Amino acid sequence: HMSYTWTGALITPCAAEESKLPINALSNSLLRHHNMVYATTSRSAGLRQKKVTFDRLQVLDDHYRDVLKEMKAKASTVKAKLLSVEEACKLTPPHSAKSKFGYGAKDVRNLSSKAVNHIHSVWKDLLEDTVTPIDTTIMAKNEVFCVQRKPARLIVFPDLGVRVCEKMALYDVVSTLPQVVMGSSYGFQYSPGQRVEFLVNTWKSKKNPMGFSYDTRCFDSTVTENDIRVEESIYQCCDLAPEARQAIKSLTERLYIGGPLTNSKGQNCGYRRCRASGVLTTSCGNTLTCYLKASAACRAAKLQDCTMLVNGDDLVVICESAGTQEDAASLRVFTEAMTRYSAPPGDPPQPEYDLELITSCSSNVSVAHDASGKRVYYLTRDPTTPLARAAWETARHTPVNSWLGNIIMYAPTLWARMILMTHFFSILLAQEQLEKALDCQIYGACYSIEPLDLPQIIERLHGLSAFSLHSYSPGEINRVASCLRKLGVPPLRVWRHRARSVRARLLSQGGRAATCGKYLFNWAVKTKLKLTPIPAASRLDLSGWFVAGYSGGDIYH
Ligand SMILES: COc1c(/C=C/c2ccc(NS(C)(=O)=O)cc2)cc(-c2ccn[nH]c2=O)cc1C(C)(C)C
Repeated sequence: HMSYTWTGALITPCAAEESKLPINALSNSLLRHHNMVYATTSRSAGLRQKKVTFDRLQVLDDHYRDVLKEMKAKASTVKAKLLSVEEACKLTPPHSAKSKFGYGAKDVRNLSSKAVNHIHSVWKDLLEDTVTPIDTTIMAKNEVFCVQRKPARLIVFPDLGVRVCEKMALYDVVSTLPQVVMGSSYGFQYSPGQRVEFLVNTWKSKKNPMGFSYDTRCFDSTVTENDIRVEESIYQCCDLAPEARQAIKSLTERLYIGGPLTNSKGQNCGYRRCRASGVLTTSCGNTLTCYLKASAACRAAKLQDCTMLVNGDDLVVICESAGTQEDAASLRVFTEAMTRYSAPPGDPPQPEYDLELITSCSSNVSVAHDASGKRVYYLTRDPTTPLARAAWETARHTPVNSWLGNIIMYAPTLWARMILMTHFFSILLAQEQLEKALDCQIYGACYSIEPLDLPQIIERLHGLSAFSLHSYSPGEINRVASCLRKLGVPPLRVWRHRARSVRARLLSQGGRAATCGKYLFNWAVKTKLKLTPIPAASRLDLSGWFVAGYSGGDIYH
């Protein structure tokens, strides 16, 4: 029951890859320890192949089937619709990988006759054949990190015509089913502010709270044929059109269960028998499976009043403590049950008794004060990876601007406000690119955002307090300051000095640029302005934001 079989053919790149941090005239103003930053390339794909390849054994008990029966009962209340070809076409990212059949993502988006005719033939083939394995491309992802080197992660995706078909059959399912099945435990329905609120309320709801995060080692490869057929049985509980039931059965049998792996040069690399990382159902499938195995493992471990918070393969559990030593034994039983379900741990879970010490989705809860001095909980993270990625993005244009996603999602943080905002607004001002729409990702979905709209977006997600937070925790300040020395980033005092200049430069431009100066950099001046709601913020169409997760799902809004 191997996750993969391999032929020995290499996982090949599509273009020239860089691993060393590119340097330009702006690099040193952000980060001096250049050797600390690197990008993963296809060159390390061979090491990843070794890591993701293993036998999976599954032992399914009554706790597993009990939880699954409960999930199916909630899934049976979902009604889902088929998207038209045109609706699914418009969800395609403009720079999505081109089809092998003579058309690209722009042809799909423009509803070109050639693209639409091929998509209709792919749809007809899904309905008429529910057996033939569908071809997939295997590629090494190019992602940036700080040292202490990770081998490249792999992406496995079917052809563009198939991806549009996945959307038609399952977009509405993967968008609506997880919240119905898991209720408040589904993490992707929350903005960062709502996530904090859920975590704090859950922690407060326990007499003696204990919490842990569970890290499954190589989650996609732990996903078995059983798991994928179980996911399909959940999707089939929905009230669906008969053509959608047939397409979902066909996509499960031909694509989701497994299939051949083809490199960028057209060679057969091998065969997958686990979760594909680049399909529409990756996020929803991972969330349902992680929640199912974890809920059953919570029952097997006799964990008391377990509240789960699940986002794909990321899991946080908050429960009632039975004292430190019993909690430690309980987590070892939880881990044993997860292992039997084919979800073994990477790092062993650690019980926590301070909400701020739990790391989930690479983040933790922290506290600052608003302008009235009131304590305000917000989400932050170690800024090492956002800063290494910001350094790369300082010298190279990339398809996804992590700096923009990080300013949006981490706007209340000390590090996103003082460093990311200051640095990228300085660069954009100098290039007169404040109005240029840039691509970023939020919960795996692609968005095209104009940096000039950042004050309005931040206000809608985090509220006006994101522009007034101060008196950050000693722990948070020290982690940020430690990260800056480690990477050779100028200290916060330099950033405050630079921000006064950036703020003045933005105010000089007037209009939307002045609003950026006013709201984003009010922290930098001694004579603070009283910030009031932005009228443009109410007009923002933030629908489609914080509904579901779409990592690897080829979704654009
Ligand atoms: C839910 O946690 C997040 C997440 C979580 C993302 C996430 C988590 C798990 C997975 N797993 S999978 C492959 O199986 O779908 C996939 C994506 C992402 C961001 C984020 C940061 C910057 N730019 N874009 C973003 O989406 C911020 C937060 C916080 C702030 C709410 C903690």
